[PDB]
Amino acid sequence: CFSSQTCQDIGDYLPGWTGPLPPVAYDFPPLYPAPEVPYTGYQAPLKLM
Amino acid sequence: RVPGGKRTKELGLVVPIPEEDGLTDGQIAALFVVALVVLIAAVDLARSLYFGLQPNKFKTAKGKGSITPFMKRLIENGF
Amino acid sequence: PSDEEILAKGCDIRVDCTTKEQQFAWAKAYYRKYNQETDGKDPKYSKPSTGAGVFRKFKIDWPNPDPSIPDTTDGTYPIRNEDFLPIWKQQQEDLRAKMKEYIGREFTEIRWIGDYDNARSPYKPHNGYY
Amino acid sequence: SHAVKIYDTCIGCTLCVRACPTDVLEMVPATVNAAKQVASSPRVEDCVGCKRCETACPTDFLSIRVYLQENEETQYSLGLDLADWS
Amino acid sequence: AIFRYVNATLWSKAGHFNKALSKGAKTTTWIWNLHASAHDFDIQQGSAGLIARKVFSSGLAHLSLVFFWLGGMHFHGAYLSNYSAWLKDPKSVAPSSHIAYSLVGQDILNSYTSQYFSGITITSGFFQLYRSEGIVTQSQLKYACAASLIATLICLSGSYLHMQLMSKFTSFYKKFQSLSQSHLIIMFGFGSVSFSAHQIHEALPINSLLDSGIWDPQLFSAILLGTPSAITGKLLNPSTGSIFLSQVAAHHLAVGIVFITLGLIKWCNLFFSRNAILSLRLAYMDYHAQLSINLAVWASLSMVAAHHLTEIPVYPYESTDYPTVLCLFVHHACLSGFFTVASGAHASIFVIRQLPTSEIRHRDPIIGHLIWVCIALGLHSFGLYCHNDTLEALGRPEDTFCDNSIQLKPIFAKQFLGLQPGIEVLDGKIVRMTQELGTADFMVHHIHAFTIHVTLLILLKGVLYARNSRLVSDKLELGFAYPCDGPGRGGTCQISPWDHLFLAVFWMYNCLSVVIFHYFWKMQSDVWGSYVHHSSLTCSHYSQGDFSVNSITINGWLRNLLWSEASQVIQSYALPSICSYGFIFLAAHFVWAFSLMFLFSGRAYWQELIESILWSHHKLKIVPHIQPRALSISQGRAVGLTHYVLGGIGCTWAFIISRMLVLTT
Ligand code: CLA
Ligand code: CLA
Ligand SMILES: CC1=C(C#C/C(C)=C/C=C/C(C)=C/C=C/C=C(C)/C=C/C=C(C)/C=C/[C@@]23O[C@]2(C)C[C@@H](O)CC3(C)C)C(C)(C)C[C@H](O)C1
Ligand SMILES: CC1=C(/C=C/C(C)=C/C=C/C(C)=C/C=C/C=C(C)/C=C/C=C(C)/C=C/C2=C(C)CCCC2(C)C)C(C)(C)CCC1
Ligand SMILES: CC1=C(C/C=C(\C)CCC[C@H](C)CCC[C@H](C)CCCC(C)C)C(=O)c2ccccc2C1=O
Repeated sequence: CFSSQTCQDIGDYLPGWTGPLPPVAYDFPPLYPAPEVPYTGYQAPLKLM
Repeated sequence: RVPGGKRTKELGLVVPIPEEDGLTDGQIAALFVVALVVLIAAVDLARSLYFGLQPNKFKTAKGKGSITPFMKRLIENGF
Repeated sequence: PSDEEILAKGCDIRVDCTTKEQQFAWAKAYYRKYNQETDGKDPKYSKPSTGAGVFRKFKIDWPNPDPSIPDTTDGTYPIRNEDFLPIWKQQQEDLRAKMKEYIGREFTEIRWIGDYDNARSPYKPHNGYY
Repeated sequence: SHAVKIYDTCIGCTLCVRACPTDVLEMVPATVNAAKQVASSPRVEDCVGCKRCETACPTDFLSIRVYLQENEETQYSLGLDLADWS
Repeated sequence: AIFRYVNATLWSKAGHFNKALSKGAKTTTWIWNLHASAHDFDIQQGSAGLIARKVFSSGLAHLSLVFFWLGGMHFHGAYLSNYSAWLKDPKSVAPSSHIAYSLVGQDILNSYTSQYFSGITITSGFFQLYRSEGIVTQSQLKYACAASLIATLICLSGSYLHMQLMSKFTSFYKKFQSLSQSHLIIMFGFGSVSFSAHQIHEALPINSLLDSGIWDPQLFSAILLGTPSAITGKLLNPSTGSIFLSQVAAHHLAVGIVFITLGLIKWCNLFFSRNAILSLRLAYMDYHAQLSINLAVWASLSMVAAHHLTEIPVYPYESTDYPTVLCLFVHHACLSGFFTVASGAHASIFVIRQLPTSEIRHRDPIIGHLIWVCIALGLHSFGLYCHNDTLEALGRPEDTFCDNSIQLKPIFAKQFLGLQPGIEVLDGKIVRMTQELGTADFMVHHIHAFTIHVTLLILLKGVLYARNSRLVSDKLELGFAYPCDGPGRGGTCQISPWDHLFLAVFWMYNCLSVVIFHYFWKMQSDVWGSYVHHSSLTCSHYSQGDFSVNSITINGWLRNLLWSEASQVIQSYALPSICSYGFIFLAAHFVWAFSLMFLFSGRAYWQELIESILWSHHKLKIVPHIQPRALSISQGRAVGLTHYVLGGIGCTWAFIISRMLVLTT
């Protein structure tokens, strides 16, 4: 995958990969529920997305 | 010629070349004969310089040595 | 007159060509006849090989060639990842619109030397927090 | 070989002898000075020419002098190791 | 702990540290020795505990100095810079946090950078660094300056305190396992993780907003938002021409995790081949051994930094800021060379002061084969250039080594990035372009290898033959820094490791000058420049791609690089921007020539001249009781080396910076 072979994509480099995150079929749910209605000074947790 | 000089290109200076060589084979041969004489004499001179003076000559060499009268007069006059 | 007759007559300061103008005219005729502007070296040695977009002509790296180097020998370089530029513009415009809607007012240029109150400060605003 | 000479200004402090790297020098009895001894140079054939004796000499100008002689270089004075002239 | 023993009484003694300076000021050699041995804490009066005290406290004091310098940089950026104009429009405005006075007409130095600002264009990349860090406000820069000054004060206090906190029982500096574990897990692992956190939480939103075009205070005060699935480095920010800062933050998180994992496996003893390194562990527990190893490590890291800061773009707009990238590369390459020769020096010092490793017992084969490889490399590599010169002069280009003629293809120089075909551009400039290697690159790379090997030869010979040799068998008794052993044994000039460094510095400077010229010319000819219009662009490079055609001959280097590209610096007098660079060019030439004085002459001539001069002073009753003396032999060598390197570096500095500034503006 370096000189004789030109690997264009992350999937080419590592089989089964299609993005920055590993190809795990598990959607990691939030460990704790979030407030449906927010409040001033909340700073909701960021999403790796 | 392919001149490379600014002044040469500007003023059109030229290197004229004759139609015939200046000297002939016989002339070059004569000059080489003179040069060969020079070379033989120079080899002899180099040998003489290498070996320097030989003060032993008075022991075996023919003759009894000689000083020119002018050389004697110079010696008498001194330095 | 002409170079042919000028050189046929020739130049001699000692006898007839006592005129510096005639002397240099003959010199110019001889120059034009017997001198060349350039040695005539092959133009190929002057053309670039690397960075001119004509690298593939020389076949320097034929075994396992580098893909990033364009294959075309015309001397032109394509822009890498052309397709993304419209996509990037669309993404940035979408983000601009999203943040505009989220704030609810037009974006205001920040002041390098300006001072802005914190949005959560407990005291009355002195300068708008935005 | 070099020439190591000693002059009567010598006071017999032995510093030259102690600084000798190849033991060229030795103190010998004398009456010229108060110390009653003067450095000598018997083994001048081993002198390499480092002038450490000269460095260690106290006198106003050196009572020991090393004269270098590049024309008479020997293997001992050159410190030859890989090649042998003996 | 007892601070009653720190008094200013010793400040006026001027030589208390060295016992050899007790007979104060009988000559000027005393002054010179005072300065030379000021920081040689090993040979100074005291004990090993005091040596450790001084080493650590001096390290902290230097830390405070660096923090002060960084705080000054931040202050200049905040108050004496056009960072605001640069941030809003980086391309139009050149970075400048440097302003000169109008004393003697010196205001001419300031050049047009923006409508309201005039000054000197900076080339350190500090503006790009601030932009990457997310600093977009004068208040932020001011608080960074305040933090740097507070750190300076803290480090100064720490040095002063540790000069007495550490006693003769102190041993925390000998706990190598603890030191290495702490540095690997906290300083590196936790540091990288924390900086990834900083990037994610501060720089990523600010940088994304800046790329979009948003400059709203509320926004300035969702990771992977814009980054596609494309491999990092294979796709640069189209609006910034640099690797995505989210990719950089992920990199730092991964690096911190890897460092923590390495530290934890070392803690658990998972690494097993301790015996292979146990010999080095026992041998190299020395100040100079550690200093040499660290200097070599940082030299190599500086060289890798020089290469990567340019080849791999990570700072915003630094790719198109051609003076910045060039200056960064050149500066870090020079630091690499200097720290490598330093590593050689302190390896020699460690060998002198401690027992060497067993590879010194077959030193003759090592240095012999290194000598042979140096000779063969130099012969082939430079004689290819000489062959090209001679044949081209004779008029036989078909006989030279070039792409059109006999060609030396670099078969092993193979790609690994696997980039897509084409080049990356950003607002009329080539941010990224593949470098195509040919005969010229082959020849120049082998020249690089030759010079590196000769410098290594000098350093290794100095290290291995430090204790003794066939010539002199008591070099250990002679010490580390002595001029010679005498005129004997043919002459023992410059047999000391100090002199071996004195020559290795010349050779390192030669190597680095060739490296700088190669990088400069190759980048100008084949990478940098503008473009003129699936679309195909014809790329107009600054040097017009003449490296591949002219670099094959030394005459080509002399003409197309030095003479041709010295037009900017040589003709810089009238221009307000670079007149200082032209003057520095001239003055550096002067200093370099002046160094030859000390490099060629000798002590005795100057001592005799000084005595003849002093005759007149004594005649007129001007009797200096600090008797004037000519500089020692080693000092003369050091002065010559310093002036030589400084002059050469100054000439190169002014030449390259003038060229870049004029070309980009
Ligand atoms: C009074 C003279 C003076 C002063 C006080 C400063 C001060 C500063 N300059 Mg410099 N500068 C000067 C003259 C001066 N400059 C001149 C004449 C020029 C040419 C126009 C420049 C061009 C310049 C640029 C382009 C940059 C600076 C920067 C800086 C900062 C760097 C910190 C520093 O110096 O670390 C200490 C560093 C050293 C002691 C370096 C020593 C080794 C150098 C690199 C060798 C190179 C050759 C040398 C200059 C000349 C040798 C020959 C000579 C003896 C005849 C600081 C504010 C940088 C910055 O970020 O500013 C905010 C920056 O980017 N300066
Ligand atoms: C004399 C020592 C020497 C040194 C210091 C270098 C240095 C370099 N070469 Mg190499 N090179 C050498 C000899 C050397 N070369 C020889 C003899 C040849 C054959 C003509 C080459 C052919 C060559 C090419 C084609 C390329 C390099 C390249 C490089 C770079 C390293 C990367 C690489 O691919 O290396 C490869 C290194 C080799 C192929 C040489 C292998 C090591 C030696 C020769 C083994 C000999 C030992 C043998 C078993 C016993 C000999 C006994 C003796 C009595 C005969 C670097 C500039 C590359 C580069 O960056 O170019 C721009 C590149 O493309 N070299
Ligand atoms: C030996 C002997 C005896 C005898 C005898 C006899 C009869 C001997 C006769 C000998 C004879 C008849 C010998 C001629 C030589 C001619 C020469 C060398 C000519 C050279 C001419 C030269 C080198 C000229 C050269 C050139 O200048 C030329 C021409 C042209 C120029 O461009 C330049 C050059 C350099 C090219 C005795 C007396 C009977 C008894 C005794 O007991 C023993
Ligand atoms: C200056 C300069 C530079 C740079 C440098 C740097 C930048 C470095 C880095 C630095 C850094 C950046 C560092 C870092 C650090 C960090 C740290 C050291 C951290 C730590 C952490 C910790 C300590 C933790 C703590 C904690 C908490 C948070 C609480 C609780 C828990 C715990 C305990 C864990 C160089 C080299 C180029 C040289 C030249 C100039
Ligand atoms: C010149 C020279 C001297 C004589 C040089 C001496 C004594 C140096 C003079 C030192 C002065 C007094 C230091 C003060 C600094 C300068 C006078 C500063 C000038 C700055 C200008 C900008 C005005 C040696 O002693 C010597 C020794 C060994 C090898 C080479 C040499 C050598 O080359």
